[PDB]
Amino acid sequence: VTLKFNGLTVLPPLLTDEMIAQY
Amino acid sequence: SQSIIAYTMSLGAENSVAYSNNSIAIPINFTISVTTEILP
Ligand SMILES: *[C@@H]1O[C@H](CO)[C@@H](O)[C@H](O)[C@H]1NC(C)=O
Repeated sequence: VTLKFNGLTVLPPLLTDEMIAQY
Repeated sequence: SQSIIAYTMSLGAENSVAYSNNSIAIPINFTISVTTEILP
């Protein structure tokens, strides 16, 4: 699974990619 | 003595499991549990 200025933000998820692994 | 506090969310009780090739559990009592579920 491969993957700034003008008011733009990518907020974090509530559950981290690690807590997904815990559930 | 109260305050606002920040923590890592507990995803559940850390629960241990009694596995074996020869062990089992089976129940003897039960709740006829009632739930509400509500939808637009
Ligand atoms: C069941 O598990 C024990 C180890 O906990 C082992 O010694 C035993 O041989 C196993 N029995 C069978 C039928 O697999």
